[PDB]
Amino acid sequence: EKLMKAFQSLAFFEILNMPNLNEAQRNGFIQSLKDDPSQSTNVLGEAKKLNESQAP
Amino acid sequence: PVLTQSPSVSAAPRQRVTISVSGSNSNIGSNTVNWIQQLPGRAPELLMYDDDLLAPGVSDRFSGSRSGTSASLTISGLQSEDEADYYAATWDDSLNGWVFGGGTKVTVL
Repeated sequence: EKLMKAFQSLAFFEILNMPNLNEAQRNGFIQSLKDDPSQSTNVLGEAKKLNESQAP
Repeated sequence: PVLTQSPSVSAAPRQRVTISVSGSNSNIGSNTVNWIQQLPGRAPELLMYDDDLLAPGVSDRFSGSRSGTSASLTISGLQSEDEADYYAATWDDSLNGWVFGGGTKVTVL
């Protein structure tokens, strides 16, 4: 159980350290991670695709 | 950062290095610590959890510890592939969420 929680921390870390996202986009993604952990992967993927699309 | 990690460290191969992190009784003082390995352009990797337990597949050269409001990660027989940024993570009861350190760069000469 502690292992699964630790794994959950990873998505939070990644999304927290995506530099091309807005504050509102980042906060929204984090809130998604809190409200539905089973969607973690999905959320992360979406976040990634946004962070790439808004690259300089 | 809520958690304060140790400064960057450079060591030769086969040396043993220990990175540390300090917090409060609202996080480290009351919750176990996780350690994350971050390589450039790669997804972060879970190295340790529950203070001293190794994630599946992680080399036993990594060891962890927690006492009081501080924790540390020890890497024995340092290797070139150990060069990376290491981050500490834990739960904070005051913030009711995850808190992370600023990271510590480990450079292998």
